[PDB]
Amino acid sequence: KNIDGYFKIYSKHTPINLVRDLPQGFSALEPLVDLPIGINITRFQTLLA
Amino acid sequence: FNCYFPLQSYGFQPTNGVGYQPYRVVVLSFELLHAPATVCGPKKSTNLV
Repeated sequence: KNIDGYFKIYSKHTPINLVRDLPQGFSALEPLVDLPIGINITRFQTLLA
Repeated sequence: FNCYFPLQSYGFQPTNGVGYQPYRVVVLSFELLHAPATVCGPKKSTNLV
């Protein structure tokens, strides 16, 4: 997300045994980094390998 | 004739007068833009009670 020119990230990593779709459970994400960038972001792209 | 090379070299020798002695100048340009502020002065952090 980007709010008031401050881009924020919330990261959570937990192991799960999954096949397709998603598991059923509750999760609370935690801060990762704060990036006072302040640029307009209208779109994004996922980079793969 | 009527054609010259604009760049000229500064004569530098230790025997030159103090007035013409080379001086290294560092010019700091302070500009406040619409972007957020980062660089700030030092801190204090006095004793705790």
